[PDB]
Amino acid sequence: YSIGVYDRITSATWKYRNMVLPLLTLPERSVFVISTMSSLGFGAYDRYRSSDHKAGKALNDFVEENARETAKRQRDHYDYWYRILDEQSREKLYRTILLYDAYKFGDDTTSGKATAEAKFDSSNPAMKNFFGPVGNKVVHNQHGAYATGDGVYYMSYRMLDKDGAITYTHAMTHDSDQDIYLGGYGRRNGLGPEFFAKGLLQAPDQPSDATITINSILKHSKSDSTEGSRLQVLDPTERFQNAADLQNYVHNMFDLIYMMEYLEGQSIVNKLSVYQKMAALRKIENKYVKDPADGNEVYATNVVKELTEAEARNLNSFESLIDHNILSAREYQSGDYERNGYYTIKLFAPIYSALSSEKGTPGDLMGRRIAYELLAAKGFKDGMVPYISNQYEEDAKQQGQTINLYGKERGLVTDELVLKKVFDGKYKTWAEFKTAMYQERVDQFGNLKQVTFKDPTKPWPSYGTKTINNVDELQALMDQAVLKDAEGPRWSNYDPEIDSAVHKLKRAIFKAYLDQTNDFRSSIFENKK
Amino acid sequence: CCHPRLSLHRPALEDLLLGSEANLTCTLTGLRDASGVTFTWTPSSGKSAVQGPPERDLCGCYSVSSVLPGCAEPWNHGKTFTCTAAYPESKTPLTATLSKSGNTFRPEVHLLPPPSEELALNELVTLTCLARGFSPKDVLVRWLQGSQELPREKYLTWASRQEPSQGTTTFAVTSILRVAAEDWKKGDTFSCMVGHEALPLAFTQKTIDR
Amino acid sequence: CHPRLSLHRPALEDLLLGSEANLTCTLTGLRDASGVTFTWTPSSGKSAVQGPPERDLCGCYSVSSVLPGCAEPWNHGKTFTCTAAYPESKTPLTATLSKSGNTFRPEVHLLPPPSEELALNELVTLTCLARGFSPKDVLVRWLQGSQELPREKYLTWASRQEPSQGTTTFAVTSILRVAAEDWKKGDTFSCMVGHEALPLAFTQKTIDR
Repeated sequence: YSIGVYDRITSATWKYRNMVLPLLTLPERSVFVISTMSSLGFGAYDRYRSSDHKAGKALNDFVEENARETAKRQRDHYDYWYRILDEQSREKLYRTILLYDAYKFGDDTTSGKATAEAKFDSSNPAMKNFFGPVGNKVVHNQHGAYATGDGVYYMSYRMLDKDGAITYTHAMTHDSDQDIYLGGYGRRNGLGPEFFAKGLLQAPDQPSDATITINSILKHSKSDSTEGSRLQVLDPTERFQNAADLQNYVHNMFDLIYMMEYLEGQSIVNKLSVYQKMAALRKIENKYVKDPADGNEVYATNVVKELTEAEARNLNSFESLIDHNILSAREYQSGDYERNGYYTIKLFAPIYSALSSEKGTPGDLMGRRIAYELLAAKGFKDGMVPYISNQYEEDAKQQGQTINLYGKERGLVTDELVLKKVFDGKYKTWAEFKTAMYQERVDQFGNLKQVTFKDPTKPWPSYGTKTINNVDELQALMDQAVLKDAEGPRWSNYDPEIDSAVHKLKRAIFKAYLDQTNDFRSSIFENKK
Repeated sequence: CCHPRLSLHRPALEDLLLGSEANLTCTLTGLRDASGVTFTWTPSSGKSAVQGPPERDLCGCYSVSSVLPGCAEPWNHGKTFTCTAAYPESKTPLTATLSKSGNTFRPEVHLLPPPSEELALNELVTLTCLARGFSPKDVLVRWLQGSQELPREKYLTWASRQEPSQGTTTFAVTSILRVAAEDWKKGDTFSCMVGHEALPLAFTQKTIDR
Repeated sequence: CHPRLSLHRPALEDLLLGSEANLTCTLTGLRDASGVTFTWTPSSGKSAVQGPPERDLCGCYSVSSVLPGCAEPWNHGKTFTCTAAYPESKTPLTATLSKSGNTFRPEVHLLPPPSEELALNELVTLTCLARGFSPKDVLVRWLQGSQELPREKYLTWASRQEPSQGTTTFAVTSILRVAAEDWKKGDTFSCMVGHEALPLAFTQKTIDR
């Protein structure tokens, strides 16, 4: 329980306990120790010395303040994760795992973060007096960060920079997702370690990122220019006080997302030609491939393909979009996806698809989407943990559905079992669940909607407001924007991104609604809407 | 540079009735190949469409466009355009509204003697006669005051911008003309007009100066 | 791909009326990795925020930024040779907004001509053609009381060339047909021309008759 360093390194079952004697003898302040709840980071001052920061008062000032800020950010992150978990597994968020820095020290002549890996004979005081005495030969490749399971190592992302915490949350999720973030049960048999991290359970890479994430670390006030295109949570420790607050936040966010997606879908089937509908949409399916780890081929990988013309003409019904498993091509590539890949779902790119594997594992692109939707229906306990944490594995084995894992008979948690257990009487097929969510959202925004929506959707000369008051004007704007993308659809650059007008309108509406209230609390304007 | 797509095409009916060469090539972009691509027209009066002459635009090689660049009897009907010289890779549909004569307008020349405080000599007079007469941008709009064609430098098909007027509004192209003092005393004023796409010429000549 | 320079020509009149000065410099010619790095070699301490890049429809993505934040230099404008680092080439590329004073006096042309020829019984026309160019921006601006309308929505014709031999002159024609009732209603009746050097925005008459 102690946050004190000596009570951590001194304590038994520590990977590098001997790190106390070099630390007590360090001649000068050449190493920093960020000892927060559940982490014991060790860094060198020479890691941040460059041309901009010179050895002396400047380096000591840049490191001390940035280390204090990083400690505060990690403390806020674990405060959030402690407030969320309420299944008495929070008492296990006291493990200690070191966060060694790169060992790539930089002289005052180096322009940026130098890439000279030290060889353990380096004259740099940190290597000679501490990091070298506590030997820990690390692979030290030039770029990337990896979590060995018992620790975390930063090779490129500096631990003190603001981009250090966005990698810190990813590495921690890989390091402790088997008995910490989940209810206590291990990862799902099909999902890999990269599934529970980049797409879900990670802070967003950038504030203006249009991705479905939870800003649990970075606390950025409205003073910064980042307020433009915030598209995320203002304060993590303020917004999230318990699991109910997270469920409500995700519920409101997905309410707005479902409203926008239903508007775009109504724009698709009504005002769009056939040839334009071909390129505007794609079809997602699940392909089963043999994996080297396990002999069984029950695992499914998501594959995105161009839908045929025969399927395009049959997409007239909005319900059909969900049934024919079609997804928008604005942000999702046309190539086949892979398992355990750095794939995240975009915030404004609709996925009307409810594709579910009747086999054990959904995939990656479809897995994260449904999991976030389940978080809207039910909170992190129940909801998301059954979908991604195989806690219903034993039930599967008792009913049937066995799988040969490493030569032993084990339970195979299928999506059908997850659906029949989480929502036993409410739904029977994932398509029904998606349709019921859309219908609830429709009955919602048909009556109660805030008229205070301020979306410019225009060029550099400042445009003050559009003041949409009822969903009909917003649907008309969405129709006009979709028509515009179909016209002149060069798609020249590999990523159109912000250029497409449809994305501009969605981002504007999202930012307007986020700035209207303090945060995502409720998206329903209780009048004759 | 970055896509698979085109740009807006300027339908070519200007060459068909206002020029000796009846070219029928509406401007198209993103086509970098030989002119063997099929041409599709909603309504065809008689003769098959003829693709326009190769030119390089936006670092794009030999770009195809769509001709019947001289079917004058069929052109008189005014049936739409919506040029679609689609490439095999590109979507087949083409669409620029240009069917039966729409929003036709008459020329409104505005030429009057102008005071020249800065030009006491009177050798050169800067007069910008008022224009109109063409609702359709893709037309061989030319000015021919008198029975003799005016200055090669001053004679061309200048582009025009639609101007904010009561009721119907028609684009006008400025026609400033520089002539010698003897020509001014000649009384050979130059008429200024704009011609609609549906009409073969659609040019009206009426001007009075000094 | 290949770098290109386009004269943005930011309205001078809008900048004077506007609380915040409006100025922009952009370079076109980027065909490389999605990540883009842009920096300005010369900084006068004025705001230089960069807006999202806008495609030219031939691919070749090109970045942009603002040069706002200048209110003290009403007539003493800064240099216009932007140089921002890009992913395709580390060396900066010169951007020119062609900043030249070109000081000159502007006189417009108003004529009551052929009443029968220009009247449809209820048709009225006003003649104010812009003459005299000093800066790189010219507008056919018209004064319409205190009414405010979006600049982007309005569409107007560009500059014209009206230069006497041995002299440099520019033309803009501050003309857009509107009701002539205001002229006889006692309301302000002066066409507005935007010139930083001499933006009188009213008819000028020579002493000679």
